[PDB]
Amino acid sequence: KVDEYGAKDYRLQMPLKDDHTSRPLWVAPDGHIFLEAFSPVYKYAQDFLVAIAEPVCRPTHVHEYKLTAYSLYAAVSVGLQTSDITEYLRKLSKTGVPDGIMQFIKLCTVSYGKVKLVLKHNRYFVESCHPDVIQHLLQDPVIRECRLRNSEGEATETVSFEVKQEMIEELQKRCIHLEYPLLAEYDFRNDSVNPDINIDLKPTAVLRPYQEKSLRKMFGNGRARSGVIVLPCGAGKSLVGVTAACTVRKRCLVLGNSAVSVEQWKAQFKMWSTIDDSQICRFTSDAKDKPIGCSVAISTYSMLGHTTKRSWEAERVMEWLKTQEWGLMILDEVHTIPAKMFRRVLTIVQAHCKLGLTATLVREDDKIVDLNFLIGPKLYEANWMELQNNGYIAKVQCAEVWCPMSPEFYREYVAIKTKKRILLYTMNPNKFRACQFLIKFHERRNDKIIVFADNVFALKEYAIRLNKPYIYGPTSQGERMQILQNFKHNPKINTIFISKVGDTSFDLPEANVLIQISSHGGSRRQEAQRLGRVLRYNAFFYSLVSQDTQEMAYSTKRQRFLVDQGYSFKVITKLAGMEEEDLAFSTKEEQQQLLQKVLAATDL
Amino acid sequence: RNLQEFLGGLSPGVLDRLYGHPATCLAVFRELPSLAKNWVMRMLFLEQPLPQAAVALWVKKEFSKAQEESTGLLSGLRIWHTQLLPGGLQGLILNPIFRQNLRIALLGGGKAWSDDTSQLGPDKHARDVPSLDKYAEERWEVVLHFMVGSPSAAVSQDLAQLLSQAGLMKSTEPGEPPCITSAGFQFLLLDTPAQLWYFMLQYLQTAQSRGMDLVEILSFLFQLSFSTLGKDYSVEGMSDSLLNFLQHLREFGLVFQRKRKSRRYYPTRLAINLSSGFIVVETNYRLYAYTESELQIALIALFSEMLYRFPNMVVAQVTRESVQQAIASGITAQQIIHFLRTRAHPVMLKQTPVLPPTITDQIRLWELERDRLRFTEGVLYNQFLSQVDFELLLAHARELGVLVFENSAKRLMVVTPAGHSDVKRFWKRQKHSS
Amino acid sequence: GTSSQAEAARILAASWPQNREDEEKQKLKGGPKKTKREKKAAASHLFPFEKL
Amino acid sequence: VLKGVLIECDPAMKQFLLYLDESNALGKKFIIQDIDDTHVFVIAELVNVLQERVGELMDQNAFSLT
Repeated sequence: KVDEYGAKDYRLQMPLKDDHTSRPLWVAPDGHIFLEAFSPVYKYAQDFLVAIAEPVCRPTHVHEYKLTAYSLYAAVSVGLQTSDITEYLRKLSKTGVPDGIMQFIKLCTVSYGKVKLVLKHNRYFVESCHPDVIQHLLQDPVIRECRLRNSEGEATETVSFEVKQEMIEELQKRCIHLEYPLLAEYDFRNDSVNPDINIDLKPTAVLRPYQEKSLRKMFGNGRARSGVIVLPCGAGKSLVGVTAACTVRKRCLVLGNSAVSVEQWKAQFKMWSTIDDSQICRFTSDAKDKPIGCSVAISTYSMLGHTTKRSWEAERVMEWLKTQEWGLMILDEVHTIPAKMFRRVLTIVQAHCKLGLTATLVREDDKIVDLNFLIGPKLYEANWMELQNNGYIAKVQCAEVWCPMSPEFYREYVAIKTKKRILLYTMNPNKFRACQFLIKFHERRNDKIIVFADNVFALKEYAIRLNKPYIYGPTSQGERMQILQNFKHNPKINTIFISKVGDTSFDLPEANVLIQISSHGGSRRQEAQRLGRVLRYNAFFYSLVSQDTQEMAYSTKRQRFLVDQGYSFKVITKLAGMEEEDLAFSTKEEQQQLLQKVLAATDL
Repeated sequence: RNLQEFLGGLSPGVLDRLYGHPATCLAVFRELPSLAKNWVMRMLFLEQPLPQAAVALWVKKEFSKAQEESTGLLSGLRIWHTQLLPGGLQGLILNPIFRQNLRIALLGGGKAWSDDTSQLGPDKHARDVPSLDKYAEERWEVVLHFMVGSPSAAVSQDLAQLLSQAGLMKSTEPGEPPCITSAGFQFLLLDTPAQLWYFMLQYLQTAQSRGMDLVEILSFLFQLSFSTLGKDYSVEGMSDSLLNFLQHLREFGLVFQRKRKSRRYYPTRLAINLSSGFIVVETNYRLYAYTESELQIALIALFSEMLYRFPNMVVAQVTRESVQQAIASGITAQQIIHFLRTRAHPVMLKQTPVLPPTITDQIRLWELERDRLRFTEGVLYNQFLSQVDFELLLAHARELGVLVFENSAKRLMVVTPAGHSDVKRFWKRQKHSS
Repeated sequence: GTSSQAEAARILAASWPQNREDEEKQKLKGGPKKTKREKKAAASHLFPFEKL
Repeated sequence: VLKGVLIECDPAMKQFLLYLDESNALGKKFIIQDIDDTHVFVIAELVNVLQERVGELMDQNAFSLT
């Protein structure tokens, strides 16, 4: 509150430091939690805080968590009550809980189960234990359009009324503004209306304890609620979805991003669910394996939200699919859910539980907050540091090594400003030499290398120079598949180039070295995904940037997610044995010749 | 500077007189390298000088460099001296006074370093070790606050004069408080034992100004260094000037004494370490300090941005702007790294190294930002008609030692502004002789 | 050209972050290694291509 | 003869100053003589604006976390 040194000081607010340091926790007046990792009670405190708050940074020593309304909603969703959470927060405080946190917690936890949203007979209803809140929200003009025709009082038994199916998003957005959050609880134990299927996972797909925590938190008191589970791509993510689908024991719908992710999900189901191929169907207009009359259906976005004329078979399949309820609608790559057309996909189909899975929840345009009410609260957030400490995730040694700008390029870089400088620092001869040196060094030790590089125009001359396979991206379907298939089981070739194609969840084989050059502007999601393609010092990945250019600021601003995850980027300024062997662009003649071809774009 | 550097610059008589006290001999011995200590111990009971080759054959050929360094250090400290062995050989034997005093300090003999303690009986107003440590910390914090200039610290005028002579603060205008210079900031950033040692060295360099015996002060300081914590000693048996010096120690918190006329004085933990963690650093450029005194808070805020201040905790973030500002204030990155390492929390001591390499490398890179451009005022010469004429003028400039940059390819050279006049006269004189 | 290789190597190898690191190295490394564990820590934090 | 200040830096900053000379970003051609690939000779009466421009270039592509 005081700014003697520019720091928000709350020394007077929380003096309760009786005796003496045994509680490894610190609270903040507005809201924040600081945890000491080097404490004997570290595991218990972590288990308590994860269930009540989401983390904001997890370095090696002092973890920092944040208290939010949705975090408290998730906490009270589990069996934890207000008294228990308050008494345990006061138990481990070492400073005393400020009288600004108790009121906030009380306000958040009081209005949790007052209003519920239920789906029955393809009809959406809002049910309230306390009838007064119905009249309280009745005066809201936006809610009045949901009822049709005006939904007199829907006298049942508990006061409820119907709402418009296509406008469920608007009322969900308004309810949190009215401090009456809605909950999506599906009691799959006793339905007797749904034709529950005979899915049953084989008793040989063992799961790690960290997945056990997420699964247990999903099913707190015998019911499944919508939520988001964040696990690394190298870790077991699809396994959690398969286990959740098996436990729900209802008709499942899986949504992917790419047309190849549906094959990945089908393979996962065939591997860890023991379901016949007749029930499993993929709806992506490629094989048409009779999606009508199916137990589990797997499809992708951009097809359920078509704004144009749809295929006759696809139209009939969509008409069939929009006529029945769904149990545990699974979404993959949930981070890119809040889009113009992807959001309505949630409102275009009817489902009880919406389970979203992702590895990189970070996104620009601050639309992640919308995902809190679009699907649900952030359920589980895996601690990557302790995950790799167990040895089941590769300990990747992150590196941020920059190269100086050659004089033949820096004059043109500072001369041009009309967006034509993107290729200039991308095609830095020094960065080219560094990349070639790294490629040769890691090939000499037989390490699999994946080289990410945006700006496919630069990637052309970057890959043809070394005569190495590259994926332009619109090459074909077969060529990419065979290239990736022979990439892993071939000692002759062990390095490939990717142009923004590997920025999603694919079936790329295990790799130990990743070298990214000229990535997107500030996409923390892209860098996190690329880092996810390596883990599965077992491995290490490098990022090459050009000094005195916008790439420096871009790399600095796009690594703030991984440092919060706990990774540290060592800076490498010198490469050992740079002049030991011969590299490309050794002399100035070809370096200055590169200027003409890099300025030859002239895309005007 | 270390103790050996100061001792080596002293006259042989001063070194000989210093060895007359058993406490001084032990302090000198413990400063020696590991190889030197073995040689001293071996030659402890030798009444005859040894040949230089015989001593040289004890160490292997590969470690001859360390042997030469240790021998040179011993010769500079005058622990031993070369003796003209009969037959043209050179014999090496330790100083008899130093050897005798070291044996007395080790084996025993003579009287005790302190006069006595049981003559006056138990102390009526004795304190405890935590109380002595608290008093020393309070005195040191008061001194450091007076360095800043806050009115909360009031010290003697002689201390201000000593600080002015030390160069930390200068009194440009009489009457007004002195302004702390960049060297003052650098000293403030230094570690507490290092600050004590620097202050003592500055006192000793100016000790002759007050007409005080350097040997007596050094002997008393060394005796205090080996003193047992929590045990008092007799003031009596010392010259008056030393007593005055002791009073200054009472001002500095090294020695506790209830009254000026009291015959007892309690050495503190600071005095013990004069002869020679609470900060957690995270990979995300965050400092978590378990400190409460405003001194540590100010020191951390000098090179970092404060974020939170819990009653027993300080959460700060190390940013590029803060480090750049601290460097512009005159503090180097090496000093910051050493300060962080010294105050490092015991938990971080498990890590090898204690501080993560990324943070130190980032700090060093931020330090290199300031000196990206190098500036050298001078005069440029570009009117050389002949290469031979250019070569002669360049040789003359190099002889004068005023050359800054040379380019023989284009016959271009730069000289310092002071040396421009000499170069101009030389060039004019050569044309006159032509 | 023979001289082109040397000129390019001189320009690239020591352009920004060597003209001050080499000066510090020349003006430093006078005292011996404090402990052998510093070399172990350096080897553990160094990437494999910096060990050869 | 010419009187001024010799500036030594990396070739990148040297060519940045060369570009500033021709772009007239400071108002004149005060970058008079270039002597070496990494050294320049500039008049001393406006070193402050050059320092300000260099600092602006340096912290522009920095993304200070404050």
